[PDB]
Amino acid sequence: EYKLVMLGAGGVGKSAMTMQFISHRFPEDHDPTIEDAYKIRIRIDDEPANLDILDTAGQYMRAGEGFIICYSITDRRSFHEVREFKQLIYRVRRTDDTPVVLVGNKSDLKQLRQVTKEEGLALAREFSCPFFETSAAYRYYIDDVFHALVREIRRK
Ligand SMILES: Nc1nc2c(ncn2[C@@H]2O[C@H](COP(=O)(O)OP(=O)(O)O)[C@@H](O)[C@H]2O)c(=O)[nH]1
Ligand SMILES: [Mg+2]
Repeated sequence: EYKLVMLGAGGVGKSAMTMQFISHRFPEDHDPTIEDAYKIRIRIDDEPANLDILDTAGQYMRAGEGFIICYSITDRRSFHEVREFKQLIYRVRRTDDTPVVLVGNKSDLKQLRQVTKEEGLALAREFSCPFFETSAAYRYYIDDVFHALVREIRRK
């Protein structure tokens, strides 16, 4: 039983992601102030588990064992902001190497990318971190992210 925290600028898809993950549903635009927390049972490689995800609105962060930091490939400011999210996990859980998974959401808005995939991969080498592009819109790559976060909780 593992508690994970989604971190990210407003509007990048933390919510659409968490909900595509937990119940295979996209919310087109969801009350943005609602920081939800969603307990679910899943099965990871199988060795199967329970995760309590805090979906943040961009202090249950003392107790958080894992972070998904999220940006939108369409929004460089969101991406630069992953670096403030970074030094928050550190001021808080307190080292240089918490379990962390870096994600660029909205990969489906490819005509509108302001952020390259090698940029994301290079921020991920900073954290030493797995890195993913997802589209929550189309549930693309969404399981992989949460399952990799789980494998860094347990590899640490
Ligand atoms: N095209 C597209 N839109 C998305 C995706 N994920 C989220 N959105 C849209 O982006 C907005 C914010 O989603 P949301 O999950 O609520 O962002 P949050 O503020 O991080 O929690 C809404 O207008 C969503 O429909 C995506 O993968 N693709
Ligand atoms: Mg939200």
